[PDB]
Amino acid sequence: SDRVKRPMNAFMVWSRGQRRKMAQENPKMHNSEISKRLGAEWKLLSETEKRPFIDEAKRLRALHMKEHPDYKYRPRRKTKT
Repeated sequence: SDRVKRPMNAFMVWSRGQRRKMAQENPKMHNSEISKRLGAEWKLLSETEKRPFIDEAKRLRALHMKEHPDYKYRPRRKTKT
């Protein structure tokens, strides 16, 4: 499994994050029905839920740093080969 995890604005974040957390916690929702739910829930979005869009994104970026950094071609030698 090498599917990458990039930071994005609220809409995508809630789509990916909710799909992840809900699919694991309530297994039988994990497909198009989730997609239908989230779209509907988005239209009825309450401002209190606005903030976790951004916070969930912060965790997604944390998932990104859990992977190897952008460490590039060593100058001559690298003590982390």
